[PDB]
Amino acid sequence: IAQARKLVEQLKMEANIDRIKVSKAAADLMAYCEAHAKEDPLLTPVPASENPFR
Amino acid sequence: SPPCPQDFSLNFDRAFLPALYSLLFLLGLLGNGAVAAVLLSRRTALSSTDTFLLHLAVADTLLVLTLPLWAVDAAVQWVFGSGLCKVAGALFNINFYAGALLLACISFDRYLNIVHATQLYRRGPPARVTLTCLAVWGLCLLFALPDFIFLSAHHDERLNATHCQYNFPQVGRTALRVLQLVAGFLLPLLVMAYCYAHILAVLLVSRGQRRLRAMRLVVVVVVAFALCWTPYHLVVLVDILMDLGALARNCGRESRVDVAKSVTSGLGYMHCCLNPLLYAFVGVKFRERMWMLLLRL
Amino acid sequence: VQLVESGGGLVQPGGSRKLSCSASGFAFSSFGMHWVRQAPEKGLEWVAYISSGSGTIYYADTVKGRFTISRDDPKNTLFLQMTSLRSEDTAMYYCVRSIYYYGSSPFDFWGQGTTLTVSSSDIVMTQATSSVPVTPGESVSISCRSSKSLLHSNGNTYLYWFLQRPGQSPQLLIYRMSNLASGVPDRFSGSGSGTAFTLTISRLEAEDVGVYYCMQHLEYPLTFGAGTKLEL
Amino acid sequence: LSAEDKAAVERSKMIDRNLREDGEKAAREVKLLLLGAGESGKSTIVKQMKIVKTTGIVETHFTFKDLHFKMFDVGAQRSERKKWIHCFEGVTAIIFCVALSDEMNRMHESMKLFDSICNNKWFTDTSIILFLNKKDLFEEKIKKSPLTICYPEYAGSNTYEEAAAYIQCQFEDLNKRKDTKEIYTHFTCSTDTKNVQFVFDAVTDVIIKNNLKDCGLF
Amino acid sequence: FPMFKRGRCLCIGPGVKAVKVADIEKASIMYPSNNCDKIEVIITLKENKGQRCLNPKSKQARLIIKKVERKNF
Amino acid sequence: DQLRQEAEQLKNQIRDARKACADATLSQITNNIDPVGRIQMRTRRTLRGHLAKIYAMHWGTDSRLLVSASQDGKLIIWDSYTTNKVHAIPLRSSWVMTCAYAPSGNYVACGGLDNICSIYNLKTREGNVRVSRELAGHTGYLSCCRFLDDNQIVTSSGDTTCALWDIETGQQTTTFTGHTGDVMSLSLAPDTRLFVSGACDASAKLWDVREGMCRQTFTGHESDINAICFFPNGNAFATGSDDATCRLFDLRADQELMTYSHDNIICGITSVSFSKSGRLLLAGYDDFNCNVWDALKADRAGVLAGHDNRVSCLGVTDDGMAVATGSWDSFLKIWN
Ligand SMILES: CC(C)CCC[C@@H](C)[C@H]1CC[C@H]2[C@@H]3CC=C4C[C@@H](O)CC[C@]4(C)[C@H]3CC[C@]12C
Ligand SMILES: CC(C)CCC[C@@H](C)[C@H]1CC[C@H]2[C@@H]3CC=C4C[C@@H](O)CC[C@]4(C)[C@H]3CC[C@]12C
Repeated sequence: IAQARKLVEQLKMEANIDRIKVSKAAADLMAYCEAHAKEDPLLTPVPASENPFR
Repeated sequence: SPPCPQDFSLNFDRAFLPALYSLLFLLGLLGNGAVAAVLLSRRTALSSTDTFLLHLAVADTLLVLTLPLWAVDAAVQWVFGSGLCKVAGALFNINFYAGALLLACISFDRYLNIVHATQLYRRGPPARVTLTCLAVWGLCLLFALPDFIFLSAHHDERLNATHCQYNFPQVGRTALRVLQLVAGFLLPLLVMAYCYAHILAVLLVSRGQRRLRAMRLVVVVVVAFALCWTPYHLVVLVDILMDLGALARNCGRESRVDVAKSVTSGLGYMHCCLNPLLYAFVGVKFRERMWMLLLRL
Repeated sequence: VQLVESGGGLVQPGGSRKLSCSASGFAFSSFGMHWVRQAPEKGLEWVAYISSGSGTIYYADTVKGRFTISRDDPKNTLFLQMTSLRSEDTAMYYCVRSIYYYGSSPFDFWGQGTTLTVSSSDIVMTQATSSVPVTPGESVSISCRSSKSLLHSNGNTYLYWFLQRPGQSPQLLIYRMSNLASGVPDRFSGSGSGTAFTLTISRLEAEDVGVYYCMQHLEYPLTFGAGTKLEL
Repeated sequence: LSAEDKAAVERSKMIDRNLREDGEKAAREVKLLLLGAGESGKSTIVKQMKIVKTTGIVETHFTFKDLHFKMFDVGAQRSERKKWIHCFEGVTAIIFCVALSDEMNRMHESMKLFDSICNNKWFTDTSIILFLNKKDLFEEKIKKSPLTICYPEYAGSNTYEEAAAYIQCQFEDLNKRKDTKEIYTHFTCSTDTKNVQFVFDAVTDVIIKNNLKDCGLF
Repeated sequence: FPMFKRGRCLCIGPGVKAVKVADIEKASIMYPSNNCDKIEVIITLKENKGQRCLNPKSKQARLIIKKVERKNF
Repeated sequence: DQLRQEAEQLKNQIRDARKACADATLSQITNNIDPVGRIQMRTRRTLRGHLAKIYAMHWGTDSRLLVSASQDGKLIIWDSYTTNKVHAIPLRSSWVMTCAYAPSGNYVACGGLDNICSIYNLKTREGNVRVSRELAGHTGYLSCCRFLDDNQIVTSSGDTTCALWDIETGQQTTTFTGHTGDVMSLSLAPDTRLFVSGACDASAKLWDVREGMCRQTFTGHESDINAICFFPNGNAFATGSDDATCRLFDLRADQELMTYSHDNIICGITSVSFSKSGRLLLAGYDDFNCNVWDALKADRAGVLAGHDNRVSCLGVTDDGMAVATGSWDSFLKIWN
């Protein structure tokens, strides 16, 4: 019985989240991926001069 | 009354040897190169028998690669000077001796794996395979040295052309043929017979389902080697004896012994080209490795 | 961890000796070992080096041929068998451990040294200053100069700073021109470029006096250069 | 080139040779995976060993005729068997223990576990050494109660040896890969060396078959 | 094996004395080789109906070989 | 009974609440940004020396040294620029299934089928690596472990619980319970304020390091979850599972954002990591190769093939230079 009571407490506490629209989160992810685009050596390979691996 | 002309021998030579040599060249390169390529890519974690198989494939590849020069020689004449004579002869003898000794070494390694399974499992030296291979190659070089130095492109006055042949007298020829016969047929055959007899006994005592295929493969290997390399050595022994022991000297004997020597040398070359078929492609592990190389890449 | 030396004493010229260095408290098999020499009232001078596993052995030019370094790992001992002793070999001998991997600190621990008395190097590094009068409230700069660019193609400058207090054995202060050794106060710092290097002490104390040496570890002769003295 | 990177490379090479030596010394070991259901005679098998801090896996070393055997007991995991079984993909053999004296349908659980282990996708080409423990209690119970209770389709008498053979073959025919792998069966006896000799013989046979596959035959 | 081909002794047995003059259409005087060590002399007959060997034991073989070895070389 | 109804109505209310936030989708928002080109990567280094399946690996914080653990009872520390072995630690238990490298660089960790997390100290005065601690108290195999501040470590085990330890005292500071199946992986947040765990109950949970409480629970997978990784922003994460699909979830929206699946992939996923900017998603599969997906488009941008067996571990350096992948053929490969 205590398992059910604990689960109900957990669900009650989990159902009190200040959510956010999916579009806003998508826009934030897009903005972060765009801002740090130049600093991604895998996305935009750097020349062989400053590549520590040859 | 005539100078017992060995005409039919040379005409048969020019008629048959070029095509046979070319076909054997093509098949030997194809098979042995495929085997060496499959084994060389995944060279790491090779078993001992796989290392010996790679060395045997290399030796047979070199032999069949040297073969087309003798194809050309049989075609018309020898037009390559004396340096090529020496190099090609040395390569041929090295490859033949290496093939025989590596077959004997494969047989011995299989004997150690199957009969003395536990002792080799818990007391097996790690660096004996490379030592055995290096000893084999060094002994082959030491055997090919007399060929490596006495060879010459001699214009045969008895013949009507120039051929790559030897310079020591006929007693040296008898000695070299005896050494070839012994160290290329007798010792390898004795080692194979002993080791595979013990392997057959062990496989007969035990129980299972792959032991039948193992015994079949062992018998096929022994029979294939014996049938392929026996007639040539009998023909060589008959030639040696007729040179000294059983005279019977007439044109018929010479013509028959020469054509027999040619066809049996063809048989031996066929065995050298065919070794990969019954030493590599009959094992499931090698086929899995080959497919992993082929399909996945 | 300690290195203990034995085998010193008075020797006639032309004789032979064997110095022993017993190591306790660390994995002796993993450390390369050096014998370093200090002549009376003179600077340090590298003598010999034996690798880990006894793989590579290096000797100084002035001691090559008549010296032999060796190690016995089961007993954790390092031997220097020296022969044909001249009158220029009278000195104190130190036994130094040095382990090499990525980010290690070689030359970190020095033995006490044993005294041996005898009766009657393409990179040279210069420490022009010989003595400096100081008070325990200021900052001191010690300059070292090389005859070659100690900077290597892999971005590492191979300069080491050691400190020898009066009556003791030198201790590693800085390795590779920038890194402080373990258990060294933060007041010490090092910098430089290629050929000119500087050691900086922010606020000295009574225990900051002594002789400072700048060794190179680029080419293996490993020259030292006469140190700079700080007193008062 | 390298200034004191040569010393780093030399240290790396020494590390390499030490690793190679350790691998060689560890390749001359026999590793067996010991499995069973509910302590069904595992103890009386491990009792032939002659050589709470760690509750995850149990190691067992012994030596017979100069051959070194390592046995792993994993009976105290209680986790999903499919999440860690692939760690034991390369063991030489699986020693599976089954209690013959069975009463709450435990034989069905043992058969289910054996069916899962034998036909597992990782243990193809891995042999199984079956140990039917507790034959005296089986004698007593079969004297009292027949085998029909556990297996309703028993059309034989209450004779001990024929029912034991029935149980043995009904375990052994669960092997779906009748040609890829083999099953060795034994009835554990009070004699000390018989079990170890049986395991030694089975391991010798499986080593010979492995060498047959490796050395190019088969 | 292609390196072991050799020129066997062409004439088996001593040369025959059935010599008839005015049959010089081809005559080969050839040195002892490394395989068969005996200088041999072959002379053909008319219409190439037979090529017969001349043994050096006979005097005319000696004469012909000596003048060939002194002249042609 | 009187409480299962309460749980069911709470679950339905939660589903409805997170259904109203899905005004749009990430795919139809990213539909108008340039796709990344064909990502072609080269194998710069191959690290040999392991003699058994490599089960875990972890990069150093300087992104030059990495630690790898194999099933032959060995830890190896490699200098990736030169492929030199810095250290080789022999473990007491050969059955190691995870490893970690401390952010400071002074310690490493291991765990596995012996239910013990061993902490090893690299910087010793004796010149050799010696075991510093053995944290015990789990009742199942250790599946992951992550150093937190060089003095506390988070671990996850097959007893369906996670734990936070104190290395000095060796006792569990905190215990995280709430999962139902084995916990197979965890990932620390960049600020080390939260972490996420993925379990065999096909669910992920977001735990708070303090207060030992489960913030949110994420579902959507069909089978066991084997890998997890935070987005570099720290506001999203990605999970790989056995149904041959990856999922990107967002913390704030408290629901699934995107799925990465293909019709030609049927094998499960063993490892997951992100790129430096978060634009690429690296995933290791059982079909012997790795896949590089566009994190904003959900289409494969590259394939990293060259391993002869299942790819078991995968990591990206802190500066994004290279990607290290290790597989069951006992080799690690550095790709760039
Ligand atoms: C393989 C090694 C270790 C064994 C010894 C090598 C010696 C004996 C061999 C190897 C290659 C050979 C040379 C290869 C080809 C020619 C050209 C020929 O017109 C004259 C002989 C000459 C010059 C050979 C002389 C002997 C030789 C130098
Ligand atoms: C000029 C001739 C007569 C003398 C040289 C002999 C040659 C053909 C022989 C002698 C030693 C032999 C090598 C010995 C060992 C190896 C390593 C193995 O992994 C592949 C084959 C290989 C590379 C062999 C190839 C053939 C070889 C090079």
